[PDB]
Amino acid sequence: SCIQFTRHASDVLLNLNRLRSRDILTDVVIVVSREQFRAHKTVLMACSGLFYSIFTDQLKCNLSVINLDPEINPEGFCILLDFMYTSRLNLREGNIMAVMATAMYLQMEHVVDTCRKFIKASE
Amino acid sequence: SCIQFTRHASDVLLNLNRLRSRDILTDVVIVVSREQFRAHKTVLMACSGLFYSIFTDQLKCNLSVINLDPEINPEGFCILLDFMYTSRLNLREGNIMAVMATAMYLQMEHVVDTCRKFIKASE
Amino acid sequence: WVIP
Amino acid sequence: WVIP
Ligand SMILES: N#Cc1cnn2c(Nc3ccc4c(c3)CC(=O)N4)cc(Cl)nc12
Ligand SMILES: N#Cc1cnn2c(Nc3ccc4c(c3)CC(=O)N4)cc(Cl)nc12
Ligand SMILES: [Cl-]
Ligand SMILES: [Cl-]
Repeated sequence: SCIQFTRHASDVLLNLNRLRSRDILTDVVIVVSREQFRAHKTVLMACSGLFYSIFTDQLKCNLSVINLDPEINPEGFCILLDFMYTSRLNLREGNIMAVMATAMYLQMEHVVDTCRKFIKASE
Repeated sequence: SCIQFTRHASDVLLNLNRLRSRDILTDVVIVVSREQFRAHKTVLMACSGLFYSIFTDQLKCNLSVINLDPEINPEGFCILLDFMYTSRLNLREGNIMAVMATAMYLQMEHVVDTCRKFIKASE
Repeated sequence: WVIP
Repeated sequence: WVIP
Protein backbone atom coordinates (compact mmCIF):
# COMPACT_ATOMS: atom_id res chain seq x y z
CA SER A 1 0.00 0.00 0.00
CA CYS A 2 3.06 2.35 -0.40
CA ILE A 3 2.93 5.66 -2.33
CA GLN A 4 5.91 6.51 -4.55
CA PHE A 5 7.74 9.78 -5.29
CA THR A 6 8.47 9.64 -9.08
CA ARG A 7 11.54 11.96 -9.06
CA HIS A 8 13.20 10.43 -5.92
CA ALA A 9 15.72 8.11 -7.73
CA SER A 10 16.79 10.94 -10.11
CA ASP A 11 17.15 13.39 -7.13
CA VAL A 12 19.32 10.83 -5.27
CA LEU A 13 21.57 10.37 -8.33
CA LEU A 14 21.88 14.17 -8.83
CA ASN A 15 23.09 14.50 -5.19
CA LEU A 16 25.51 11.56 -5.61
CA ASN A 17 26.99 13.38 -8.64
CA ARG A 18 27.23 16.61 -6.53
CA LEU A 19 29.19 14.62 -3.87
CA ARG A 20 31.52 13.29 -6.65
CA SER A 21 32.09 16.86 -8.05
CA ARG A 22 32.94 18.13 -4.52
CA ASP A 23 35.05 14.99 -3.77
CA ILE A 24 32.94 14.26 -0.65
CA LEU A 25 33.07 10.68 0.75
CA THR A 26 34.79 9.31 -2.40
CA ASP A 27 36.60 6.11 -1.26
CA VAL A 28 38.43 4.97 -4.41
CA VAL A 29 40.65 6.22 -7.26
CA ILE A 30 40.30 4.41 -10.61
CA VAL A 31 43.59 4.62 -12.55
CA VAL A 32 43.27 4.45 -16.35
CA SER A 33 46.80 4.76 -17.83
CA ARG A 34 48.03 8.34 -16.94
CA GLU A 35 44.60 9.49 -15.67
CA GLN A 36 42.90 9.22 -12.24
CA PHE A 37 39.18 9.26 -11.44
CA ARG A 38 37.78 9.56 -7.91
CA ALA A 39 34.45 7.83 -7.24
CA HIS A 40 32.22 6.13 -4.66
CA LYS A 41 32.62 2.31 -4.64
CA THR A 42 28.83 1.88 -3.99
CA VAL A 43 27.91 3.81 -7.17
CA LEU A 44 30.56 1.94 -9.25
CA MET A 45 29.15 -1.43 -8.03
CA ALA A 46 25.56 -0.33 -8.69
CA CYS A 47 26.44 0.47 -12.36
CA SER A 48 29.06 -2.06 -13.40
CA GLY A 49 29.31 -5.85 -13.27
CA LEU A 50 33.13 -5.50 -13.18
CA PHE A 51 33.14 -3.15 -10.12
CA TYR A 52 30.38 -5.22 -8.45
CA SER A 53 32.73 -8.27 -8.69
CA ILE A 54 35.83 -6.26 -7.57
CA PHE A 55 34.30 -4.61 -4.51
CA THR A 56 32.49 -7.81 -3.26
CA ASP A 57 35.93 -9.49 -3.20
CA GLN A 58 37.08 -9.91 0.46
CA LEU A 59 40.57 -8.34 -0.38
CA LYS A 60 39.84 -5.86 -3.22
CA CYS A 61 36.89 -4.32 -1.26
CA ASN A 62 39.51 -2.57 0.97
CA LEU A 63 41.74 -1.11 -1.80
CA SER A 64 41.82 2.69 -2.20
CA VAL A 65 43.30 2.41 -5.75
CA ILE A 66 42.13 0.19 -8.67
CA ASN A 67 44.20 -0.01 -11.87
CA LEU A 68 42.28 -0.84 -15.03
CA ASP A 69 43.64 -2.83 -18.00
CA PRO A 70 46.16 -0.68 -20.01
CA GLU A 71 43.99 -1.15 -23.14
CA ILE A 72 41.20 0.93 -21.48
CA ASN A 73 40.85 4.40 -22.98
CA PRO A 74 40.69 7.23 -20.31
CA GLU A 75 38.13 9.29 -22.30
CA GLY A 76 35.89 6.20 -22.73
CA PHE A 77 36.10 5.61 -18.96
CA CYS A 78 35.37 9.29 -18.25
CA ILE A 79 32.22 9.17 -20.47
CA LEU A 80 31.04 5.97 -18.71
CA LEU A 81 31.76 7.35 -15.21
CA ASP A 82 29.72 10.50 -16.14
CA PHE A 83 26.91 8.17 -17.36
CA MET A 84 26.98 6.21 -14.06
CA TYR A 85 26.38 9.41 -12.09
CA THR A 86 23.88 11.13 -14.45
CA SER A 87 22.07 8.56 -16.73
CA ARG A 88 23.45 10.68 -19.67
CA LEU A 89 25.78 9.14 -22.26
CA ASN A 90 27.94 11.42 -24.45
CA LEU A 91 27.98 9.01 -27.44
CA ARG A 92 29.73 10.47 -30.52
CA GLU A 93 31.12 9.12 -33.83
CA GLY A 94 34.68 9.85 -32.61
CA ASN A 95 34.28 8.04 -29.26
CA ILE A 96 31.73 5.21 -29.89
CA MET A 97 34.35 2.44 -30.39
CA ALA A 98 36.20 3.40 -27.15
CA VAL A 99 32.88 3.75 -25.22
CA MET A 100 31.61 0.29 -26.38
CA ALA A 101 34.97 -1.42 -25.58
CA THR A 102 35.07 0.26 -22.12
CA ALA A 103 31.37 -0.67 -21.50
CA MET A 104 32.14 -4.32 -22.43
CA TYR A 105 35.10 -4.39 -19.99
CA LEU A 106 33.05 -2.69 -17.25
CA GLN A 107 30.07 -5.06 -17.94
CA MET A 108 27.53 -2.24 -18.54
CA GLU A 109 25.13 -4.21 -20.77
CA HIS A 110 22.62 -1.38 -21.57
CA VAL A 111 25.47 0.88 -22.82
CA VAL A 112 26.95 -2.02 -24.87
CA ASP A 113 23.42 -2.50 -26.40
CA THR A 114 23.00 0.90 -27.63
CA CYS A 115 26.58 1.22 -28.91
CA ARG A 116 25.89 -1.97 -30.96
CA LYS A 117 22.63 -0.47 -32.34
CA PHE A 118 24.27 2.91 -33.21
CA ILE A 119 27.20 1.14 -35.03
CA LYS A 120 24.76 -1.18 -36.95
CA ALA A 121 22.80 1.90 -38.21
CA SER A 122 26.01 3.44 -39.71
CA GLU A 123 27.02 0.22 -41.64
CA SER B 1 24.00 15.92 -27.49
CA CYS B 2 23.85 13.12 -24.82
CA ILE B 3 21.35 10.22 -24.95
CA GLN B 4 19.73 9.16 -21.67
CA PHE B 5 18.79 5.74 -20.22
CA THR B 6 15.36 6.30 -18.55
CA ARG B 7 15.62 3.47 -15.96
CA HIS B 8 19.28 4.17 -14.94
CA ALA B 9 18.55 6.21 -11.73
CA SER B 10 15.97 3.61 -10.53
CA ASP B 11 18.44 0.73 -11.30
CA VAL B 12 21.18 2.51 -9.30
CA LEU B 13 18.84 3.00 -6.32
CA LEU B 14 17.71 -0.68 -6.46
CA ASN B 15 21.40 -1.77 -6.27
CA LEU B 16 22.09 0.68 -3.42
CA ASN B 17 19.17 -0.91 -1.51
CA ARG B 18 20.63 -4.41 -2.29
CA LEU B 19 23.99 -3.25 -0.79
CA ARG B 20 22.10 -1.99 2.34
CA SER B 21 20.21 -5.35 2.70
CA ARG B 22 23.53 -7.28 2.44
CA ASP B 23 25.31 -4.74 4.74
CA ILE B 24 27.97 -4.10 2.04
CA LEU B 25 30.02 -0.85 2.35
CA THR B 26 27.65 0.62 4.99
CA ASP B 27 29.75 3.20 6.91
CA VAL B 28 27.36 4.43 9.63
CA VAL B 29 24.89 3.22 12.28
CA ILE B 30 21.96 5.55 13.06
CA VAL B 31 20.79 5.01 16.65
CA VAL B 32 17.12 5.80 17.33
CA SER B 33 16.42 5.05 21.04
CA ARG B 34 16.86 1.20 21.45
CA GLU B 35 17.10 0.56 17.68
CA GLN B 36 20.05 0.62 15.23
CA PHE B 37 19.99 1.18 11.47
CA ARG B 38 22.99 0.63 9.20
CA ALA B 39 23.22 2.84 6.11
CA HIS B 40 25.52 4.53 3.58
CA LYS B 41 26.36 8.16 4.52
CA THR B 42 26.23 9.20 0.80
CA VAL B 43 22.61 7.98 0.43
CA LEU B 44 21.56 9.59 3.76
CA MET B 45 23.06 12.95 2.61
CA ALA B 46 21.42 12.67 -0.82
CA CYS B 47 17.96 12.27 0.82
CA SER B 48 18.03 14.38 3.98
CA GLY B 49 18.93 17.99 4.75
CA LEU B 50 19.80 16.91 8.33
CA PHE B 51 22.27 14.18 7.22
CA TYR B 52 23.65 16.46 4.47
CA SER B 53 24.53 19.01 7.23
CA ILE B 54 25.91 16.30 9.61
CA PHE B 55 28.18 14.53 7.13
CA THR B 56 29.58 17.79 5.56
CA ASP B 57 30.72 18.76 9.08
CA GLN B 58 34.55 18.40 9.32
CA LEU B 59 34.23 16.34 12.64
CA LYS B 60 30.88 14.50 12.29
CA CYS B 61 31.81 13.27 8.74
CA ASN B 62 34.18 10.74 10.43
CA LEU B 63 31.75 9.32 13.04
CA SER B 64 30.66 5.67 12.66
CA VAL B 65 27.65 6.19 15.00
CA ILE B 66 25.02 9.00 14.94
CA ASN B 67 22.45 9.28 17.76
CA LEU B 68 19.16 10.92 16.84
CA ASP B 69 17.01 13.04 19.19
CA PRO B 70 15.23 10.77 21.79
CA GLU B 71 11.85 12.10 20.57
CA ILE B 72 12.42 10.37 17.17
CA ASN B 73 10.25 7.29 16.69
CA PRO B 74 12.23 4.19 15.44
CA GLU B 75 9.36 2.97 13.19
CA GLY B 76 9.04 6.46 11.62
CA PHE B 77 12.80 6.42 10.96
CA CYS B 78 12.63 2.89 9.53
CA ILE B 79 9.82 3.94 7.09
CA LEU B 80 11.86 7.00 6.00
CA LEU B 81 15.10 5.00 5.60
CA ASP B 82 13.16 2.48 3.42
CA PHE B 83 11.81 5.45 1.39
CA MET B 84 15.36 6.85 0.92
CA TYR B 85 16.50 3.56 -0.63
CA THR B 86 13.36 2.72 -2.69
CA SER B 87 11.27 5.90 -3.46
CA ARG B 88 8.36 4.02 -1.71
CA LEU B 89 6.69 5.46 1.40
CA ASN B 90 4.64 3.16 3.67
CA LEU B 91 2.25 5.94 4.82
CA ARG B 92 -0.58 4.65 7.05
CA GLU B 93 -3.18 6.18 9.42
CA GLY B 94 -1.37 4.62 12.40
CA ASN B 95 2.09 5.95 11.45
CA ILE B 96 1.46 9.28 9.59
CA MET B 97 2.10 11.54 12.63
CA ALA B 98 5.42 9.77 13.44
CA VAL B 99 6.46 9.79 9.73
CA MET B 100 5.73 13.55 9.33
CA ALA B 101 7.57 14.45 12.60
CA THR B 102 10.58 12.29 11.56
CA ALA B 103 10.53 13.80 8.01
CA MET B 104 10.51 17.34 9.52
CA TYR B 105 13.51 16.48 11.76
CA LEU B 106 15.35 14.81 8.85
CA GLN B 107 14.48 17.77 6.53
CA MET B 108 12.81 15.61 3.82
CA GLU B 109 10.52 18.32 2.38
CA HIS B 110 8.65 16.17 -0.23
CA VAL B 111 7.66 13.62 2.47
CA VAL B 112 6.58 16.46 4.83
CA ASP B 113 4.43 17.82 1.92
CA THR B 114 2.51 14.79 1.32
CA CYS B 115 2.02 13.99 5.01
CA ARG B 116 0.51 17.52 5.35
CA LYS B 117 -1.81 16.89 2.35
CA PHE B 118 -2.93 13.42 3.63
CA ILE B 119 -3.68 14.85 7.15
CA LYS B 120 -5.61 17.85 5.65
CA ALA B 121 -7.84 15.44 3.64
CA SER B 122 -8.86 13.55 6.85
CA GLU B 123 -9.87 16.77 8.78
CA TRP C 1 3.52 11.24 -5.62
CA VAL C 2 1.75 8.26 -7.34
CA ILE C 3 0.20 4.83 -6.67
CA PRO C 4 3.01 2.57 -8.01
CA TRP D 1 17.26 5.19 -24.39
CA VAL D 2 15.80 8.67 -25.21
CA ILE D 3 16.74 12.19 -26.35
CA PRO D 4 16.52 14.04 -22.98
N1 LIG E 1 24.39 -5.80 -3.06
C1 LIG E 1 24.55 -5.38 -4.10
C2 LIG E 1 24.76 -4.87 -5.38
C3 LIG E 1 25.54 -3.73 -5.78
N2 LIG E 1 25.64 -3.65 -7.14
N3 LIG E 1 24.93 -4.74 -7.60
C4 LIG E 1 24.83 -5.18 -8.92
N4 LIG E 1 25.60 -4.48 -9.82
C5 LIG E 1 25.66 -4.78 -11.20
C6 LIG E 1 26.02 -6.12 -11.58
C7 LIG E 1 26.04 -6.46 -12.95
C8 LIG E 1 25.71 -5.46 -13.87
C9 LIG E 1 25.36 -4.12 -13.47
C10 LIG E 1 25.32 -3.76 -12.13
C11 LIG E 1 25.08 -3.30 -14.68
C12 LIG E 1 25.24 -4.33 -15.81
O1 LIG E 1 25.05 -4.20 -16.99
N5 LIG E 1 25.63 -5.56 -15.26
C13 LIG E 1 24.07 -6.36 -9.15
C14 LIG E 1 23.52 -7.01 -8.01
CL1 LIG E 1 22.58 -8.39 -8.25
N6 LIG E 1 23.64 -6.65 -6.74
C15 LIG E 1 24.35 -5.50 -6.54
N1 LIG F 1 27.59 17.36 -2.54
C1 LIG F 1 26.55 17.07 -2.19
C2 LIG F 1 25.28 16.73 -1.74
C3 LIG F 1 24.85 15.53 -1.06
N2 LIG F 1 23.56 15.64 -0.64
N3 LIG F 1 23.17 16.90 -1.04
C4 LIG F 1 21.97 17.55 -0.73
N4 LIG F 1 21.14 16.85 0.12
C5 LIG F 1 19.90 17.34 0.57
C6 LIG F 1 19.86 18.63 1.21
C7 LIG F 1 18.63 19.16 1.62
C8 LIG F 1 17.48 18.38 1.39
C9 LIG F 1 17.54 17.10 0.76
C10 LIG F 1 18.74 16.56 0.33
C11 LIG F 1 16.16 16.53 0.67
C12 LIG F 1 15.31 17.68 1.26
O1 LIG F 1 14.11 17.76 1.36
N5 LIG F 1 16.15 18.71 1.69
C13 LIG F 1 21.81 18.87 -1.23
C14 LIG F 1 22.90 19.44 -1.94
CL1 LIG F 1 22.72 20.99 -2.58
N6 LIG F 1 24.07 18.88 -2.20
C15 LIG F 1 24.20 17.60 -1.74
CL1 LIG G 1 24.48 0.13 -18.32
CL1 LIG H 1 11.89 13.86 0.50
